Amino acid sequence: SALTQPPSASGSPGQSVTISCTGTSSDVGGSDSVSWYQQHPGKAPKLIIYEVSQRPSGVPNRFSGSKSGNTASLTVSGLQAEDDADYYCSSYGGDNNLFFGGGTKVTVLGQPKAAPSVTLFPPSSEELQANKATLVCLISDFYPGAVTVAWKADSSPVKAGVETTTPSKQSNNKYAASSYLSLTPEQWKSHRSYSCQVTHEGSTVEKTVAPT
Amino acid sequence: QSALTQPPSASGSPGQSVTISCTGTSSDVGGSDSVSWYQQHPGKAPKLIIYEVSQRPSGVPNRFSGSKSGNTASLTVSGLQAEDDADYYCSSYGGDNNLFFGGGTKVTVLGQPKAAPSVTLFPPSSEELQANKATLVCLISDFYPGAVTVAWKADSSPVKAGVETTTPSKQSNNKYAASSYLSLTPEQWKSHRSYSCQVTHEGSTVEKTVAPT
Ligand SMILES: CC[C@]1(c2ccccc2)CCN(c2cc(C)n(CCN3CC4(CCN(c5nccn6cncc56)CC4)NC3=O)c(=O)c2)C1
Repeated sequence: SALTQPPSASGSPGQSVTISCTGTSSDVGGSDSVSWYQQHPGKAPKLIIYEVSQRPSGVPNRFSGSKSGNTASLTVSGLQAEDDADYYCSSYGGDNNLFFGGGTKVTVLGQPKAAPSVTLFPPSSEELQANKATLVCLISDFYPGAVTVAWKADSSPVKAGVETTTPSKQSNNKYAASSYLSLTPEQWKSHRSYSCQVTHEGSTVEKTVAPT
Repeated sequence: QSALTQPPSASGSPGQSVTISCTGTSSDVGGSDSVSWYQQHPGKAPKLIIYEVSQRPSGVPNRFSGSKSGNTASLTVSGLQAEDDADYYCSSYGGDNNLFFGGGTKVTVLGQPKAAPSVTLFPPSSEELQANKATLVCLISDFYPGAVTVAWKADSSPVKAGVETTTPSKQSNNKYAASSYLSLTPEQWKSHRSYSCQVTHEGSTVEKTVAPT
């Protein structure tokens, strides 16, 4: 996305959260045109801040917007249950364009936080004999149910062939998901290693495997 | 602040067209050409697909056409593809810096192709065994529709404890994926001749088997 938002934030009821929205001098830093939008999953989004700091009618004053340089910030004071939602920012850009952030998932904690268990599996022998070298990164027992996964070939980001499942609540009431990277046997055997990077509650865990 | 009016649902078969409407008032949809449309796959960031009533941003296929008559904007999606199955929202700026949104239309692409799961069973990784853990993962991908049941075997016998299977989720190929993981101790893993994962989808079952080495 043109603007950078942290993928997630959290707080317990009554706490405050600040989520950021970083651009460049030619968009976020070039005018006072930042807006913020709130979306509960599967419902229409809602404008909650415009022109950096302005609340539309009916938006409570615990939502506030500010800006400094090329970073805009939304602060939600006194978190309430209804504040659990995804939040997007936007700014006017260059050449009559509109730039959006990628969204921050705000969780109002409903249970204790729990860091993921991460396990990275190299290609199984059966799939290698079938000309497939899919890797799986298993991520379990975490809360909140927000996680961002990145893969690396050696040290280079890998975007192609990545899929990650939507975290789902398991029998222990914590979340699990899997990310799998669809590699050919040639790709697997010819790199020094591949890594799975799991960020949760702003903490990027990394696991690495290599051919044996 | 009033919503714009969108039908909650619309549908079409692959290759077919669908037109969905967005009715506002004279001071929003009817008052200027600032009507936008957004596509959103459940659980994902949306994508603006139309701005200024009719303009597609870069990368939006020309299968998406926007128009307006009076207070009603319309989106037509031609040549429906599986990837078009999504929620579609409209918006319009009005006066007083207000931005109005429709409630969303879920467009269903009917009759999408059935697909059997690709099932890949992974034995415990070296790292986790050194950490005194022997979790197995059965990756189940590229199936459709998105219902699956999973059963595990220790040698030939059913496993009744330690199984978790994630809720199937639709991936970028518009087919579902899930993982089942069996949380064994290294002792349980080493004390059996093999472990198997059986996936059942639309009455057909696929079984994979792994063993210590
Ligand atoms: C307003 C309600 C939002 C919403 C939230 C929840 C559900 C539904 C909608 C808030 C978050 N929204 C996003 C959020 C995101 C991430 N992306 C994708 C990222 N992109 C696409 C783009 C590309 C350039 N472009 C334009 N090209 C030419 C001329 N234009 C004039 N105006 C724009 C352009 C379109 C926008 N810029 C940008 O950063 C979106 O598209 C829209 C829309």
